[PDB]
Amino acid sequence: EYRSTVNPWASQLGSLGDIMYNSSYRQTAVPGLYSPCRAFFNKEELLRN
Amino acid sequence: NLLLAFNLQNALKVLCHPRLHTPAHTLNSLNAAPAPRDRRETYSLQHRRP
Repeated sequence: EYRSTVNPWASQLGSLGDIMYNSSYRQTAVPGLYSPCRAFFNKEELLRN
Repeated sequence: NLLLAFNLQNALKVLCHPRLHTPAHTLNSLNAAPAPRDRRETYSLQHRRP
């Protein structure tokens, strides 16, 4: 409760930790390869539940 | 078991309130006291203009 975040380069509405791993910015991405963070920043993964 | 950090920054939610910088309730509770002190002082209270 005493600080906002520890990583202000990966926890904003749009940032580095978002643009590498948002499907909303992975439009030009390949549909094949797996990444570890794709379940950590996909909004449709965290909000369908 | 997370290690939270209570510095002074959280205590500003209390210490920066005007209720801690008023003497008014303190003063009238001293005025409603049944016993004031017997050993009074008079030396450097108020400045007399010469």
